Order: sequence, then C-alpha cells, then structure tokens
Amino acid sequence: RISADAMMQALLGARAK
Amino acid sequence: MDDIYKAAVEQLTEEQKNEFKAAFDIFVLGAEDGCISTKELGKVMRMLGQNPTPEELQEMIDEVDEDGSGTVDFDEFLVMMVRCMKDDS
Ligand SMILES: [Ca+2]
Repeated sequence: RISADAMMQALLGARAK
Repeated sequence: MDDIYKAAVEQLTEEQKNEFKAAFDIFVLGAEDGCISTKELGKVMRMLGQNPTPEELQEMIDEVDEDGSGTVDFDEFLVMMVRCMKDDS
C-alpha cells in the first residue's frame, strides 16, 4: 500500500541532472 | 494461525533488505533515535505523489505497532513491506 512503483520513482533514486 | 509476515522478514535476502533499508532511512530522515512518527513518514508522501494528515498517518504506524511505542522501527517497518508484498486480492 506504499506505491511500490511510485516509491523508488519519487525518492530513493531521482538523480536526473 | 501462524506468522506469514514475521517468517518472511527473517527469510529476506540482502537483495530485499537492501531495498527496505532505503525507505527506512528516508522514513526517519531527521528522527532522534531512528524511528518514525508521520512527521518523517509524511515527508515522503509529498514525494510519493500524496500527502496524508498527521491524524491519519498514525494508521501507517499502528498497522505494525506490536510494542505500543507509537514510532516504527526496522522491526515494525520491515513487516509493513511484507503485508504489501504483491496485490492479488
Ligand atoms: Ca512500535
């Protein structure tokens, strides 16, 4: 219930220049 | 009955734990000892694409609080992930 897909996409990895 | 959640946690490999340890960190980003209390958890919601209130956030903590402390830890937090493993209901 923690948006497993939106969990890493939002934080825990968001470096994009 | 048995413990389908407490059993999976102990049966977790470095491949899974390495992922949970990630949120557990951002979940307590600013904590004093290393737990959660919505103040830090909600901080992630805004990024997760949502934003629960402090009165309801407790639900994310009371769902795995078997110690009556109010804050979550690597013990209660981990289970919070096994309960939401995959959706198939
Ligand atoms: Ca607790």
